[PDB]
Amino acid sequence: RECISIHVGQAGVQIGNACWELYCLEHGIQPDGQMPSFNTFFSETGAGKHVPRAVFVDLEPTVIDEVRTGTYRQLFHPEQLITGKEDAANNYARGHYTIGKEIIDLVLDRIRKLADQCTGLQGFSVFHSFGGGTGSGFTSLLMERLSVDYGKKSKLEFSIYPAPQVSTAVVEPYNSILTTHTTLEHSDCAFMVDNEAIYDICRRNLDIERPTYTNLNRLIGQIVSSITASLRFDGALNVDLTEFQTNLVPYPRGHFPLATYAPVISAEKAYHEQLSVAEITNACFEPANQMVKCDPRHGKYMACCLLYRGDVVPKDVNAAIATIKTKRTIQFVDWCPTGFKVGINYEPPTVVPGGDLAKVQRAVCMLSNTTAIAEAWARLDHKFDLMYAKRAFVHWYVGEGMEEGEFSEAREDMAALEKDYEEVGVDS
Amino acid sequence: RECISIHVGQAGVQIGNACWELYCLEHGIQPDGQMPSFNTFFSETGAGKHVPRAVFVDLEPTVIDEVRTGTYRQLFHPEQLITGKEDAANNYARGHYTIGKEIIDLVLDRIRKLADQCTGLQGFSVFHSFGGGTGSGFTSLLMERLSVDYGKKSKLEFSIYPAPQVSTAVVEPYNSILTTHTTLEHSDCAFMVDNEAIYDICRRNLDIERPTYTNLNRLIGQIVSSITASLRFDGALNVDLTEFQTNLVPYPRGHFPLATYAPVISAEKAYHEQLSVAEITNACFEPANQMVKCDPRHGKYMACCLLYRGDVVPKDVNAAIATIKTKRTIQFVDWCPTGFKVGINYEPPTVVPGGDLAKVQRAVCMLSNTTAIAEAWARLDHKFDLMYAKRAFVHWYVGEGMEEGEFSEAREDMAALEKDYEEVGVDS
Amino acid sequence: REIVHIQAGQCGNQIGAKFWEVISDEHGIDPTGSYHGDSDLQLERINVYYNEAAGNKYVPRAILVDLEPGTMDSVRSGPFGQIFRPDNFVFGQSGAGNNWAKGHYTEGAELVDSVLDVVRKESESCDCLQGFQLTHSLGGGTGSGMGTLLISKIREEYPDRIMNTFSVVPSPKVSDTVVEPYNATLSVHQLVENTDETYCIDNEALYDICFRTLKLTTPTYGDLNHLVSATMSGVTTCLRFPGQLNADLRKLAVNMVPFPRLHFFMPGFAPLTSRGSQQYRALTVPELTQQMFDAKNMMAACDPRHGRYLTVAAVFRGRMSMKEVDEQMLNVQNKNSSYFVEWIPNNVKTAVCDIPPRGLKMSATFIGNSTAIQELFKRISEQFTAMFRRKAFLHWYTGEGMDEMEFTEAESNMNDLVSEYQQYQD
Amino acid sequence: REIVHIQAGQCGNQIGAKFWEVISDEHGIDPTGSYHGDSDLQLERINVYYNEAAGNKYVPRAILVDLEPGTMDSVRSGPFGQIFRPDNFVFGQSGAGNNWAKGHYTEGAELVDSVLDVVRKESESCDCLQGFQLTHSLGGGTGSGMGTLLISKIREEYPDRIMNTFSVVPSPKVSDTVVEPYNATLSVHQLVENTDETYCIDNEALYDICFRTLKLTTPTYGDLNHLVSATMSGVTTCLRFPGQLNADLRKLAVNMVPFPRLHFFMPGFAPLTSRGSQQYRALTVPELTQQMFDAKNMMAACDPRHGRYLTVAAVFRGRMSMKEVDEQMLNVQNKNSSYFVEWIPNNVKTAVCDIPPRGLKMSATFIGNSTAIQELFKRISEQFTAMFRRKAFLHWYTGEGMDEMEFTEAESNMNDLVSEYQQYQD
Ligand SMILES: Nc1nc2c(ncn2[C@@H]2O[C@H](COP(=O)(O)CP(=O)(O)OP(=O)(O)O)[C@@H](O)[C@H]2O)c(=O)[nH]1
Ligand SMILES: Nc1nc2c(ncn2[C@@H]2O[C@H](COP(=O)(O)CP(=O)(O)OP(=O)(O)O)[C@@H](O)[C@H]2O)c(=O)[nH]1
Ligand SMILES: Nc1nc2c(ncn2[C@@H]2O[C@H](COP(=O)(O)OP(=O)(O)OP(=O)(O)O)[C@@H](O)[C@H]2O)c(=O)[nH]1
Ligand SMILES: Nc1nc2c(ncn2[C@@H]2O[C@H](COP(=O)(O)OP(=O)(O)OP(=O)(O)O)[C@@H](O)[C@H]2O)c(=O)[nH]1
Ligand SMILES: [Mg+2]
Ligand SMILES: [Mg+2]
Ligand SMILES: [Mg+2]
Ligand SMILES: [Mg+2]
Repeated sequence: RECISIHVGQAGVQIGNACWELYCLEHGIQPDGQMPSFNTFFSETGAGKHVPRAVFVDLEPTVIDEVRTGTYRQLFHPEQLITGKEDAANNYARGHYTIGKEIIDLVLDRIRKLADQCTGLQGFSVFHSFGGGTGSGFTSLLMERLSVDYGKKSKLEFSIYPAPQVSTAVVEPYNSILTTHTTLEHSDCAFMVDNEAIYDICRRNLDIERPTYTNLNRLIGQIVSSITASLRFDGALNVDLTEFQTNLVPYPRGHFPLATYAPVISAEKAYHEQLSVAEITNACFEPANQMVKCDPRHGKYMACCLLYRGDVVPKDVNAAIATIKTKRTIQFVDWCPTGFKVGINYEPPTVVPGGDLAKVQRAVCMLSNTTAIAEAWARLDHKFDLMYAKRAFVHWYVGEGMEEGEFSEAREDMAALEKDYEEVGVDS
Repeated sequence: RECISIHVGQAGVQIGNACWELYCLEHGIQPDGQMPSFNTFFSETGAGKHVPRAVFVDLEPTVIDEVRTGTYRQLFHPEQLITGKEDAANNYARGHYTIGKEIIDLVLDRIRKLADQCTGLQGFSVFHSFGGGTGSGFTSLLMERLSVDYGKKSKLEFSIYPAPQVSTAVVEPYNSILTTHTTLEHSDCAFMVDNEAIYDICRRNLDIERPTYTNLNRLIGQIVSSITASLRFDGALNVDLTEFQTNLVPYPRGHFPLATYAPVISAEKAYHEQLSVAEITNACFEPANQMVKCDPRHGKYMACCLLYRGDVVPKDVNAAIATIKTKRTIQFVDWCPTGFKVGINYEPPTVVPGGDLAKVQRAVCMLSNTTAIAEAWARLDHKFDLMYAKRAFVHWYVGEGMEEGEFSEAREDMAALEKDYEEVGVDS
Repeated sequence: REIVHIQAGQCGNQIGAKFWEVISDEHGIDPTGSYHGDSDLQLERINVYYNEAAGNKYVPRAILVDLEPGTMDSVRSGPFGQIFRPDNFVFGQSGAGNNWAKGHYTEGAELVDSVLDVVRKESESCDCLQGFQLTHSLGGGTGSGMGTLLISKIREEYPDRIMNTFSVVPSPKVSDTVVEPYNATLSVHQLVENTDETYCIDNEALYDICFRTLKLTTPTYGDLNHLVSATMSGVTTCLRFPGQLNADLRKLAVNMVPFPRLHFFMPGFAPLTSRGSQQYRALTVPELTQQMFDAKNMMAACDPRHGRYLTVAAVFRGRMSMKEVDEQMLNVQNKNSSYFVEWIPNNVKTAVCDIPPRGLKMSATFIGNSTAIQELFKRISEQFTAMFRRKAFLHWYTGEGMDEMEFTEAESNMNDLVSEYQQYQD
Repeated sequence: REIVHIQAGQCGNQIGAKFWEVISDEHGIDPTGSYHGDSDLQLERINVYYNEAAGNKYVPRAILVDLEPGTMDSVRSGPFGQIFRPDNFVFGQSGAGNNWAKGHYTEGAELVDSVLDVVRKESESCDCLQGFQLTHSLGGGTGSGMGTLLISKIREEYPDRIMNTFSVVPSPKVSDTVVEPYNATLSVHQLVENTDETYCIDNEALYDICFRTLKLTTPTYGDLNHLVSATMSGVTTCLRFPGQLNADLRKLAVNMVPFPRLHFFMPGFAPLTSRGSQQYRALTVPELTQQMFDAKNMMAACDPRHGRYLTVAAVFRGRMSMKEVDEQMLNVQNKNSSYFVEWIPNNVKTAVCDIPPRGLKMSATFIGNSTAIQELFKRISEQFTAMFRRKAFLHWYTGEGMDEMEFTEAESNMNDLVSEYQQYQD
């Protein structure tokens, strides 16, 4: 019943920092590993120290060093903290090939070591970003190997969705297009969120006009914990990760369920307001709490999964579902009946001490696969196209051995993906 | 069994301030929402805090800020307090169109959120003023949307009637004429009062020669509470808001029942004097307590509703009615028999601590639809005409996209309205 | 929500010196720049005129413009010259010399580009501008000349913002420049159609008030510009602070302008009497209305009862009843019905603010738009014609390239405003 | 992971004198060589620029090169000249005299072998080089002449390391050497294809900034080279220190070069204003972005809005939100869309470091690659042609064997860069 977390790149690792901090908060784990009390994620020592079963990869020493100098440096095993010396430079060509390919063997052997520590490997999940060099480059490299060795294990990916308006990486389209090509075909499911959309959540629901990544990742951590800690904890409907895959992936392509999370409420907003299960789920179908800037009303739904924490009675859930099925404007694709996975954990929602979110007594996470995602690809299509037509920055990949045909090909694979969304949109 | 209050503009909000203060006084609600004890208006939290189901709209931060810095800032939910940055400038053209139309979507979504919080929305009422930019401009904009979404719910409006002698808004005729055009057709019933008439009440019955709006709105609040708090409280004849509409609106045009309220008595005037139900109702048919400067003896009655608080015995009421039907000079229109709605609540009348009105043991509110209202329109007709003939101030509307034909049209709609009053006056 | 102010000309710079002083008084801001007040409101709406710079420093949102460093220096040398940042001092070197052509047409024109750049920088610093205000003299070279040029460009950049200006109007008795009516004529030609509204201040009238009701025998321009700033500050504070009525500048503009071209105002102010009588005065709304209506308390050398009143705004500061205000305004309308224009029913409009000016219990600002204003235009136009025929000092102006036909059109335009006042005088 | 820096020419040696000073400031390293800081980070990534010698001595990984001992001596005589080891002073005897031919082609060529040997010794001392940086003048004899020669050999030895250089570009007004455009032309001919990237610094622009925004009336080259070092140090510290974004120099190079030949940069810097205004400034991300975009805060005498922007890098130092940065950069892209090239979607890229420069809360470095750069090349090429036809001072150069056809090709190559900027200017 075990799983592995993999943190690649800054985004992967810094999100991971929040994630493991939250898992410590879930059980009262001390920075040194001492836990007085979740062995699905952790491995126990004779001292009662538990080791989070995870791998941290950075090709630049700095971020891992940040871990190594922080409080959780005692928690993590030195072998889990893997670092190279040089970067990918925002560039798949080095991340996947030239540079990252050198260290990956080590990385894999640490993974395999942990796989041998697992007794019942259920699977794993990889945290990264769609635009970066290691964030997406190295990441896909890893998938190429992991899908061989662990072909039957859960291969869930979580990635930051490139913001349409702000991006620090000029060749991000190129990176992301190459990842599509290589991740679609290897991964089982990839989830993503938009930091821009999140900012809007922070300013509207948390009332914060100063979000940093350390805020943004707390919110992400909430979502992740709902599906990682609480799915291993007790509930009414205990849903596994493999079950998630078995209930969220409808086609052999990928699919890309997007996250939505409600409650996201400031402490003051929690006052004077009573949420019910149904009210929280109402919020879950509002564009306003959509974690990716993509309009839910534009597309049609294919999948939807609702996962519940704390004070949730199935009775209320059932009523809530009835209304979301019938009251809303949620259009859905023919193919699908509304079999929405309901996970119901008794495990209460948790809050980070010193965080922004209010203590809540119940909480709902929503995953959804909508046809509007093709518009996200359309965004990438043109951004890629523009660059590629001019061949701007192309020498930074070509010099590492990339082929122009390959890039065209990858775009075409994306186009095919868009076409399949088109297909799904056609009802039948 | 729920309802929504909407406060638009200063007039709407400052009156609302008095209204919600009175509701707090009705139940002992603390500024923080803590109530130790009316859930038709309020929504309950797990802390026992109740939130007044209302929306506050101001396009200028200041008045809402006044709320936000006062004691009731803890009572109101931050989302209920909606503010823009700029004003309508006394001008429908910006209030309804150019400016207010930008924020209204937010406003509506907060309304809809509350509508979803309602379980049995009975309806709502809107507080504003006939002359202002947001007071009437924005207001009608709102009605345009609310009448779609909530077509079957109560749409009661309350507005300040432009004083014939004092007005601070030079284009008030123009504003009010445009509202007629758009409110007549959308709203169900609009009530109004004249601050000048009220001043006369304050100086003659309360003996106060220094009324401010904070006095004037207390008196308005009294009237409103009689029809809002006490209609949800227990009585002999428990009358609902929908019932009010069903008992006050005779035609599909609008109608405009005017308020009259007796008792309005200073503490010293209460001494040495014993009011009965009948005596209070005698006062209700006196011009002297008419809240709008319009002569009750001039027109003919069409509707009349009497709502009773405290120590009222139907027995006495019946006798009182007999005498008002037969003793008075109240002429009434043929169409109507004297079916005057009697609401009889056991709920006692309440008084604002530190207010001007005396503690009374019983109280009567009167609503009435008289043909004399056409004279009020006549006032507007000429005021509008004068300006419009010269085309004074016209550029302040034209520059926002208003049409001259439209203004003519709106006047004509008013003329038609006057003609319908003429019609009703003709007995048949 | 915010306002930018630009001062120009020796007049404008010295008026602004008092204006900003007062604004900081209103908010408890020290001559050195920091906030040391004591009321919530004092900081609450400070944004309209100040940028808070790091360290709790407030920067007045205004540009000081001149073509002689020495005037600027004298401004800078006093208290509140330190609150302005160096970047708000935009100036050249060599005067204008009270020459429109230099100011507008040629040399001053050169500086305007640097001024405007700073304007742009400030427009970005604001969240949302309500408008702009400029202070200047109508018969001056930089005051009107260069100032006008600037206005035409600002309006171009921001059609949707309020453009108003207060300006010193050549008094019948004290003109300084021989061609002061010429400069004024040219400014009408340019300003009227490039502004939303302009205020008419007559120094002669001001000197009469200061002795007539205030009984003072020593004023200087700083004392008279205090009175000017009282009216300017009166207008914007309400917009800033909580009140009862309708406190928006644009709405004021809407209520005061019945016709696209006739936007000239006569400011007045109450209470405004000597200390001796202060022991014999009563403070009521009728008291303020008596002072407001009285032509002698106008700051413009006009006579509203000679002309007809198109629009009247009565702005009140401090706690007053609504009733009393309504009734007294009605009474005014009633008793002075012979001066009001019949086309506008209830031509007297009000605005009410609950914050009194520091040191007073109550106060009121009178703003009027009468037809009487045309008399000032008539005086100027006439004087202009005489000079026009002789070309007095026009070699200076034509020497800098100003063409006489442009001046001819300017003359017409003055006459047009008069004829339009006649068209609505009836 | 490490960088080697080589300074050459009187310019380069004096710039480096400030550069290294700053780097040691950043890490708390004393002028005598030992570490006396106080932050973990200060030692943590020190490796990129220092070798720790026995005794907790830090040796700057750089070579000081000249052909006159006296300049070297003056460098050595100040603080931080003691931190450099004697072995890093490589120099000859007898100038170059600002003669490319001497520097590159003949005499200076002789010294280069000893320089390179030391370079090799340092390349071995490093664990893993990221790259090399050189500081020099484009129109100088050793700065460009000898320096270029060195670059061609270093690149040869290390194709896989970053080769960049910062160089003083002949300002339109102050050329010292009559054939300064000639030397520059020759350096383009050699450098452009033998470097990964080069930065364009104009002293004239720098002198304008120091008075324009910094309002200073006494700068020297040390004060202007401080500004230069601010940009240089800005770049590498992020690479050194923990941040948020992507802090690798090579990645910067990748994001800023769309085409193999067009790698010229316009550095700029924020915040960068006088102390007076510092009391009136607010420190926000938009504030930095306003200073970064503004052409007057560029250190290159170009005008980015004249040309088109190919790439923009915005590097931030200190704690900022990601949101705010993202939004403001987007806004920039949006509002200045008329200058950006349409082929590159979202042409503004960012990098974020969480360590502020000592003494400031925040700072930002502007790096741009516009087409406007071509204007500098055009000025030089033109001036060159005139001289070329006359052979001014070319007897000195041809006397040392430099052939005119090589110069002819150099001229073409300049023109080629301009035509390629035109090819992507569109
Ligand atoms: N109420 C006031 N009027 C003033 C003041 N200073 C000047 N003026 C009036 O303004 C006009 C003369 O103008 P200025 O000093 O403003 C001329 P300015 O410096 O704008 O331009 P130049 O031609 O470049 O000198 C004139 O009607 C003076 O009589 C003042 O301080 N207060
Ligand atoms: N921003 C700066 N530019 C400088 C400085 N010193 C010189 N220069 C500029 O550099 C060029 C002149 O060059 P140098 O002193 O570097 C010549 P160098 O000593 O490399 O070689 P020689 O020909 O052997 O003298 C020119 O554009 C000067 O104007 C400086 O300290 N700062
Ligand atoms: N939510 C979130 N997004 C982040 C975080 N850090 C970076 N990102 C986003 O991820 C992308 C940045 O990737 P980089 O940091 O440049 O690169 P990397 O993927 O770590 O790998 P390299 O390019 O080789 O350094 C941008 O789109 C950022 O907005 C973080 O802590 N949280
Ligand atoms: N009874 C009562 N009447 C009020 C109050 N405030 C204002 N009024 C009246 O309502 C009208 C004023 O509207 P304004 O305050 O100018 O404007 P608004 O309707 O709030 O909206 P804007 O014009 O955009 O500011 C006048 O006729 C006033 O006499 C109040 O508190 N109570
Ligand atoms: Mg990284
Ligand atoms: Mg208002
Ligand atoms: Mg002057
Ligand atoms: Mg030298």
